[PDB]
Amino acid sequence: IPDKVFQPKPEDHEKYGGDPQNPHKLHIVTRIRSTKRRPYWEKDTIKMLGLQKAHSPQIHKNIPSVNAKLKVVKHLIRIQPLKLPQGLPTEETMSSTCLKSTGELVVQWHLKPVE
Amino acid sequence: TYSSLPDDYNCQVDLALTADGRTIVCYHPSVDIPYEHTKPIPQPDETHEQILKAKLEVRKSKQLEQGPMIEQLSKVFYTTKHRWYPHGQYHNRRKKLNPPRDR
Amino acid sequence: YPQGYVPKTSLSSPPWQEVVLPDPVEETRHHAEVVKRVNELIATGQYGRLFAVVHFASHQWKVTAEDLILIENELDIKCGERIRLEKVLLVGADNFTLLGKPLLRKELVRVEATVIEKTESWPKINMKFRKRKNFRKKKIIVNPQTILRINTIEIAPRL
Amino acid sequence: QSGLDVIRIRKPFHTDNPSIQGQWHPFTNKRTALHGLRPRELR
Amino acid sequence: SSFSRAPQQWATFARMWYLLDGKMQPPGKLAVIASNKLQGLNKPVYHQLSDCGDHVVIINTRHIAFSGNKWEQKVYSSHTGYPGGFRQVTAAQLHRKDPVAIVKLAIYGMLPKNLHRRTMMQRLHLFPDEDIPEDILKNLVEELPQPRRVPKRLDEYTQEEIEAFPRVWTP
RNA sequence: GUAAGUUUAGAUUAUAGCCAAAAGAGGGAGCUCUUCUGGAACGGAAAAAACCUUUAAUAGUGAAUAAUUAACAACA
Repeated sequence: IPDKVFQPKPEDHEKYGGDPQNPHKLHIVTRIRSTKRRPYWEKDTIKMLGLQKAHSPQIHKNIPSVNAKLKVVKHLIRIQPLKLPQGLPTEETMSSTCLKSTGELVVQWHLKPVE
Repeated sequence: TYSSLPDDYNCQVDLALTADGRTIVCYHPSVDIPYEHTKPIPQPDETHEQILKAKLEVRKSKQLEQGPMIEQLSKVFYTTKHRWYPHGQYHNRRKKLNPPRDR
Repeated sequence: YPQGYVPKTSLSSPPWQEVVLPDPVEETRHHAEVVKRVNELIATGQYGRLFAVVHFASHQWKVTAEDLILIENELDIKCGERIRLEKVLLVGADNFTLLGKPLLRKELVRVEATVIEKTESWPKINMKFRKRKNFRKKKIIVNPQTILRINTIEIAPRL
Repeated sequence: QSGLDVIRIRKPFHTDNPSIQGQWHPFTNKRTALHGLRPRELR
Repeated sequence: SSFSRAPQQWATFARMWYLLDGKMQPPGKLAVIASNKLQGLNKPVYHQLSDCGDHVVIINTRHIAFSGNKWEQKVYSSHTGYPGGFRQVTAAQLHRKDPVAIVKLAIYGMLPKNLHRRTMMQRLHLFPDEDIPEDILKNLVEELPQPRRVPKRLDEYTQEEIEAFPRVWTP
């Protein structure tokens, strides 16, 4: 596959809402398919990545080695950029953290409807 | 005419969000049929048991044979003759003596 | 006929018919008027039997006076002790009902029930399919159980 | 445990007043006619 | 509410009689509706073992309309069970022999392939013409709107409609 | 990214598939072979060892989803 596939365009950035500068640090990956009937190399990568259970949240760094590994298993995973509206959680708030489906990890859970 | 469904058959439906907006309140007072839209009791001045006996009339050869009797029974209830036929002792004994009944 | 005029026909208009919703300002007045009557109804206690829908464990239980509910698990609560269910989404009255979004406020509705018995489940047979099944490859399931009796359902005019 | 027999329970819920607003019957939601005229009645 | 147990059971489990008009109506669309009414699927508490089917009365079956050329293209096949007992008849021929046969066959095929189908057919009443026994009318509870809206003919069109309709071109 | 690996000593058992799908070679149909890849539902493709969706198995009168036999005459 040509490298142009992984070279983004200005329109692509708008569609996916990703800024070319300050790229997202952490990837959110969940397995949505089975590795049965797949070649051994595909099976090995999934086990190494820890995505044994489907729909299992995993925190991984957006680094070339992880990026290379994720590309191999791209079709079996969903990639979402992590967002920290309130910043990194503190030690005291480590028990109050909650990750939303939108990709935002709130450090304080107030048990109030967003509405 | 705020209600989106007709209120004339079952009950008047009054839909209203609460002031806080946390609750949806439905008020459903029942509606009675108008007097003008009802029929009077039969003015002319017989028990259903008598009618049932009359329907299964005994006319030919005094009591009719089993087949005609089943056919007469089948016609009244719009059922098949197969339903009326009895069953053997084996299954009859198997029937539960004390079936449970709730509500 | 004016420019770009299309008379209504079978294919000019969709099978469905467009409707116009009522204006909001007057509609909001209708909302308050119904609420005011309802608050008086709750205050006047013009209701008898009530039914409430309560979500417990992974199940939703419609509840009424004298109802008996069986929970297929232990609760750790002694028998004869009254307990309050905290998750109620709907409560019904003779001529009116309240619907949570998705739950009502705790102040409006309070529901209490009592634990009657702690029990287990009658044996359940489990047998996996395999060649040469044999008769001794059998397992029984006697998972725990508990019994609850509904005691009271309470509402107040706190609209 | 209670003396109650331990066998399969068909329904986990027991209520003596299942209905509050009335049980549905065919005449429910059926619109009436003036004078209670039955269908096809010329009158 | 507040009714006695037995009367409440009687009313809820009671069977209703329905009237259907087949004039210029496709039997297939009617059959689908008829199956719903006959089987008792029109009730909110429908159950497979509750025998909640309802009586259906169909009239004007002689005047039914078939879309396309189904009159000449649809062939019904039956076998007597003896050698050479294979019979194939077109829809038009079947209607000529019996106006009600086509409607009954379609309903029977649409109905579930179970023992209850035979009982349901007993509850079904098919009349070639508008004539009905009076007692059936007393039994009849409601009539159902025709599934298909009948288009109007040129003569049926009102004079006012003709004036409203514009002349697209001038001859 | 991840947790096994090398050496020393003792010791056997297994060493015959099936079908699908790729790459070749005989060939010209199709076959006949050699090489690589995958499979063994309780779901689906009609019934369907071999194809598709499917990480194990537990009770519950809950919930969101995957594959999923159907599809909509011609002339400038």
